[PDB]
Amino acid sequence: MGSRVVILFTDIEESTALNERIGDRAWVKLISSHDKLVSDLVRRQSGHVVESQGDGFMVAFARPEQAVRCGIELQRALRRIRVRIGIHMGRSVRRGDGLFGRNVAMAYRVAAQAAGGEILVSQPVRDALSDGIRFDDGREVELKGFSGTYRLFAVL
Amino acid sequence: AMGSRVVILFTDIEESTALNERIGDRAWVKLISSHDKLVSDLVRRQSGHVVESQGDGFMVAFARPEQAVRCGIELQRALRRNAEIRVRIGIHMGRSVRRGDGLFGRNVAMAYRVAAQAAGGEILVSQPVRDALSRSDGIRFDDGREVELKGFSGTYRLFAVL
Ligand SMILES: Nc1nc2c(ncn2[C@@H]2O[C@H](COP(=O)(O)OP(=O)(O)OP(=O)(O)O)[C@@H](O)[C@H]2O)c(=O)[nH]1
Ligand SMILES: Nc1nc2c(ncn2[C@@H]2O[C@H](COP(=O)(O)OP(=O)(O)OP(=O)(O)O)[C@@H](O)[C@H]2O)c(=O)[nH]1
Ligand SMILES: [Ca+2]
Ligand SMILES: [Ca+2]
Repeated sequence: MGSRVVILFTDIEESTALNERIGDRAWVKLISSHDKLVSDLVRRQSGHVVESQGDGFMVAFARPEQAVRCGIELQRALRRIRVRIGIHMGRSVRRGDGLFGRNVAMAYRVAAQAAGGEILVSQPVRDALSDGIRFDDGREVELKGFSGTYRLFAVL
Repeated sequence: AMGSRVVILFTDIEESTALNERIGDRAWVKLISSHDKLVSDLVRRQSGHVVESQGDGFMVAFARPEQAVRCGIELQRALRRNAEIRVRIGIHMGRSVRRGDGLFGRNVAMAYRVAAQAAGGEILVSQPVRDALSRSDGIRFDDGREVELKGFSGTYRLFAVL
């Protein structure tokens, strides 16, 4: 239920191991920096950071091309830690300043399937972008909490 | 040293995604709204603070470990009376850093992993929490079990509240 929204999750790979290695002082510095970078890039594509998960973010966009372009630019900027990015779209409930519903959970699982450095999108996102964006042929996976399988597409 | 000492409690609903898929978004939103208010109310009764939400769970801060455990116990009692959702609870203490409306640092991450280890319906606490509550006349623990926690080297003994 709810309004249609594109949901993007970012997540740092193995952030606990990282925190343990470099220590809390360096980690807070790092994540503050990362937060500012992500916020900047999200805003450039007219997105809004909805919520923090500590070593990652939940971001809302009106259009799928905005989300994917944001993901592309974030990976580019990081190459200048490894981050996984997943993107899904569908109706979700935007209540208080949070997002809820099965399509939020699905975006979350799509991000969880992504490798560090990868941008993964669900089939609805892929099908909506058939403007400067190329995809692989997809991979079929089971997603925790959902029945059956889903084809997820990596951005090239 | 960086950070203020705090007791961190995480709650998490077991298999919330599958639950959401069963009951639908409308009923889910109503359910988690009710859950949010239940947790918030019980937390404030033990002088705690809900720091942040993880959708189907919360990060909560307490000054004292007795407060966190009493809260956990009361929450499980409330959830039993209500019953269907099962909530896992994990508690750890140490210094952590506040940034915005969230807590950061290895001891937050540790609390998170202690919670992840807990079964639905269970309260697990780390060894420092158990040790801090040795003298308590009301709080009782089991003998503990050794685990390894993602992101951390070595092993850690975790204790269930009885
Ligand atoms: N501030 C804040 N931190 C959170 C929240 N939810 C989770 N965390 C933190 O997120 C971290 C755990 O993230 P994970 O991604 O599971 O851990 P990881 O070590 O990165 O492992 P992988 O991503 O699986 O490689 C812990 O530090 C948690 O304390 C939140 O809502 N707010
Ligand atoms: N609103 C909100 N939701 C979050 C946040 N972090 C994670 N989530 C949600 O948390 C849910 C996934 O939680 P999990 O505990 O991994 O899923 P689960 O199905 O309960 O699985 P188990 O706990 O392993 O049994 C998804 O619905 C995510 O969208 C957050 O910061 N804010
Ligand atoms: Ca991570
Ligand atoms: Ca859960």
